Amino acid sequence: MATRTQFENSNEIGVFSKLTNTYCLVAVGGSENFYSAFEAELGDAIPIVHTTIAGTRIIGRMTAGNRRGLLVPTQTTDQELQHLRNSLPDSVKIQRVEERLSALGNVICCNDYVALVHPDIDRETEELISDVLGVEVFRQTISGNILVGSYCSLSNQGGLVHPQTSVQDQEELSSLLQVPLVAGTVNRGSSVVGAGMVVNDYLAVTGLDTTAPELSVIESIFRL
Amino acid sequence: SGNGAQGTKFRISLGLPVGAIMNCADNSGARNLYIIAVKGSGSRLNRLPAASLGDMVMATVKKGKPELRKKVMPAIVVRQAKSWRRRDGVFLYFEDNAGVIANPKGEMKGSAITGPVGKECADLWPRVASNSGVVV
Amino acid sequence: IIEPSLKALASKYNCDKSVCRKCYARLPPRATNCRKRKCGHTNQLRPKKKLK
Amino acid sequence: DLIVPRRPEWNEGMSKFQLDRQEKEAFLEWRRKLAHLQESNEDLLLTPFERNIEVWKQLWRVVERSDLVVQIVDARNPLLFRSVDLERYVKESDDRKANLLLVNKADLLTKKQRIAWAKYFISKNISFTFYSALRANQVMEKVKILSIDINIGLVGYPNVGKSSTINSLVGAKKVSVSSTPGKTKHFQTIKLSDSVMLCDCPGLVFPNFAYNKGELVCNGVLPIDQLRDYIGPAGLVAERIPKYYIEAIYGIHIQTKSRDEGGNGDIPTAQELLVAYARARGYMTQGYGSADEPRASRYILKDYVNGKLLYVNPPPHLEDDTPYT
Amino acid sequence: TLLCCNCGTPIDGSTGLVMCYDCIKLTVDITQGIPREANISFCRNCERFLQPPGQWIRAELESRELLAICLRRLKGLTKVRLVDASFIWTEPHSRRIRIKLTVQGEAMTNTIIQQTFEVEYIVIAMQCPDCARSYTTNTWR
RNA sequence: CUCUUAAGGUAGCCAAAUGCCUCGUCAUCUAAUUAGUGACGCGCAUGAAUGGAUUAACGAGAUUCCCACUGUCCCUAUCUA
RNA sequence: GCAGUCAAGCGUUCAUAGCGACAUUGCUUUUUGAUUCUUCGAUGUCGGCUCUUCCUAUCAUACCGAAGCAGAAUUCGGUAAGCGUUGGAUUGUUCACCCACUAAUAGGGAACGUGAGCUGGGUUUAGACCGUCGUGAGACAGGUUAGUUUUACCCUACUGAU
Ligand SMILES: [Zn+2]
Ligand SMILES: [Zn+2]
Ligand SMILES: [Zn+2]
Repeated sequence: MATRTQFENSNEIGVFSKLTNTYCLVAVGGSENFYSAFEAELGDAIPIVHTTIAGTRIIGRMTAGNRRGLLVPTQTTDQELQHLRNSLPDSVKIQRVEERLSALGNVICCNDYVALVHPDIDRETEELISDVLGVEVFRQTISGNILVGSYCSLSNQGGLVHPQTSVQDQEELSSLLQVPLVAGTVNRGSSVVGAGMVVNDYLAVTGLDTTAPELSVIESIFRL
Repeated sequence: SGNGAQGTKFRISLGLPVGAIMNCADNSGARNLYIIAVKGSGSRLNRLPAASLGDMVMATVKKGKPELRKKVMPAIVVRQAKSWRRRDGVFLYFEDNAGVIANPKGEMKGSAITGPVGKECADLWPRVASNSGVVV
Repeated sequence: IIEPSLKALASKYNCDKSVCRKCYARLPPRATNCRKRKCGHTNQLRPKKKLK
Repeated sequence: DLIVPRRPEWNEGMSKFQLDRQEKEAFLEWRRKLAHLQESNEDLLLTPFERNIEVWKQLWRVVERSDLVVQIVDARNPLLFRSVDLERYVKESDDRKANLLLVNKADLLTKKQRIAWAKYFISKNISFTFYSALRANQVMEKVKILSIDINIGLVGYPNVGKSSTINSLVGAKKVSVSSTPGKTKHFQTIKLSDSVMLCDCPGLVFPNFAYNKGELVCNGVLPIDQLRDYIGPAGLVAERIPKYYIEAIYGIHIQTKSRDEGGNGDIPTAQELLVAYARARGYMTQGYGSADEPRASRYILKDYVNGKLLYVNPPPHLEDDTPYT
Repeated sequence: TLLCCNCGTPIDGSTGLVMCYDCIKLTVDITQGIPREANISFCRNCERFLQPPGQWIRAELESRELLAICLRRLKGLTKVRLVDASFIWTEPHSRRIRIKLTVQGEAMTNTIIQQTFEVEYIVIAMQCPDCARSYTTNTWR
């Protein structure tokens, strides 16, 4: 359900958090109502993890993982990797990618069966992603906005893109992923969609400034 | 200093002061930024105020897109050359001073950032992380 | 909810006073002249603006 | 529809204060007309009119005694210089009238392409005559004839040579010719030969409804100095005059239009054309070294109007390449 | 294929755009911080007016330079890219001078909008103090 | 027609080293310009060998701007005789 | 320049929440004057830069009072001068007018602070050009350019040292 919250006072929860059907991630930001965006909406289904990777707080725009595996960047360290290992289940794998880029959550956009990757990624990461996730990868574009982990959110049953995406590109991505999508905004006209929110099989989280004509289309496109 | 600046920073050594002409890393059509003033930035006689990494500036464009120049605009510096210190002790520095154009509330105007970005800026302005390809 | 049986009690201590037009002091209603030596203990008072 | 008001009822009398009050009322009425026309089309199509009652009062004294006039119209674009509400105005009194409009400034177009405008009128029953402005300077059985072809007068848009064609009679410059069109004012009268007599027109303009936004109206109508735009009217300088002629005269190489997509395309618009020119001419800003192109617009445009660069308009409709240099 | 984000129904194009034309006209605005009524002073005897600090403009009634002095009258109109501020007719007797103004604004994210908004300049007669001071004589230079 | 004992600023040109009012008006240059460039001129009081205007070249002449440059400055520090 | 008393009235009704003419009692020496007491055997004369201190008639900051103070934002006043009160284009400028940041960009004085501390852009010599006047030399507090800024080793004061 579209549960609206604020991390500290910003609305981009896809920046400071992360969500999938095996683990949930959150930065150290207080404001216990934010943590109640998943402590209340779940039982003991999946574990929440309070982390600050690389001495940072933007875990969503630095980690691009999946239901069955995770990509953590090179700048991080074993001290923040070991908690992310121990307090998570062993059905999912954690691996420091040793590649040039760092902001995985703005070059990768992936769900449990399909993916979308930046065009100029190393061909070693091109294979490591499938070695650790077994997911198929399609590195062309979104609309010319080569950054994909910010202008695209993905469930398995629904995704979303930004307004300037062409009528040709929305149908191209529909054909690629075999999942519908809409050229929807988030948080009152902010087109950074994959960072202004996050979604899962049943759960959606957006900003407290977000509006009802966007909650209503989120509830349609992402759920079923 | 909280005009969209989410967190709160330590001191980063002030490399580029006013009168500086730093590149523009974003795809707004611009090419450079002439810094005129800095936010916060208290006063002292004959001290000209400076900008550190991750800070906001009021700035002006000199080269590119006549639609843009001849008016001031908020900007966000994301690369500098004066070597500063992370509290881990190691010192770092870039090769070029570079920034981004933004609105007063720290939100972006461009679609990307052509180049790397500082960790002190990404964690501080969150919308920069929503467009950053590389963080250092 | 104030239950104005207690609003009377409060207004006795907040909105039952008189103000010197020259000193801007909090003085009792019945008082003719001010309290302080700053104002020469003048008599120019007024009620406190409790209504509208 | 209407571009000049009516002027009746002098009636050989008195009351100076009132027989011009009736003209003040004839302006309250003609003025009401322009406001309704502007309100009638969309909401904004700014025309070059005049609100000063005195300049129109002046023109209300240079015809009734002038009694036979000749219309000077630039041959760069008579489509927007042809006056419309004069044949319906200077006829009714049944006295000495009949403008018999002309076209002039007629030596910057070539020989055979001048029939392009000679034929525009033989179909629609309009009078005319080709005679120049600067070059003479002391129905098919005619090609072109000099100045050989009771008051008289003359009228212009602004800048027709109402001070430069006064040499059509004597040629000694008793009115000063200027670069700006705003100098002509306070009507003038010239007199010679004891039976013919002139009445020179003060400065005028005449509004329009067509070619108002994306035009080229700034061809002979307005000053070039105090123009805050410097891009719009230059945008139709960047359209005609192909690149490989301007490339050959001033002798510079601007670019090759790497924006060959649909943002700019080909035949560059006036943003990529002037950037590699002020860098080659040396004019830079005051605070930073960059191309001060709006100060290059004022220069290249001043050569477009004075006679270094040329373009005439084919008469009646859309044609691709009628004029050739 | 998007939805307005305010009212839901109007689907807008992917040319770069924001919530509906209805809501962007109604709720959103770029013309606040200006009074629609601008008081100015005038002198009948010398037929010429001033800005409140400044030398008398000396320009006539219904002149081009009225645009300039009216723009100099301090509003926020000098912020947003004005264009085509010509005049609309008012009855001369009615002591009102109306200007039509057009700003081009920046929406939430890089989408530009036209505008059609109006302002009236109201004139009040003066006692012409400085010209009158010249008439008076307290000292000689 | 004339008035002043003769004539009545022609060509040209400008807030220019000549313009009190003057930080003249407009445009442009700048984030912002009493400066600067162009244009406008009833020009307090421009003007034709008391020479006018325009001029390539030249200048330890006066002035504005820009690329480069730099301890001129931010903000000082250090070395030598 | 600053402040006070009357209160004719403005202030949606509401003199004095704020304001407030008709009049009137004062305060100041940071304005311009007036006078000529000191200095004509010369007190080195504009501004800026650098630097210290003091004043309150407080712009900000602290605790407060008072409103036509619901909250927010503001106005009036008091104790109060302990700590701060800017970078910049234009101008030689004092003055000013803008741009921008800021808690704020308050006003002032110490021979109109400070030239054996600086600079010399200016005024105020001699060279020289233009305009007006003058027959003329020449005049202009009208405009423009160029034009030497001297000495401390003595007493006191101060910083430091025996
Ligand atoms: Zn009292
Ligand atoms: Zn709508
Ligand atoms: Zn007057």
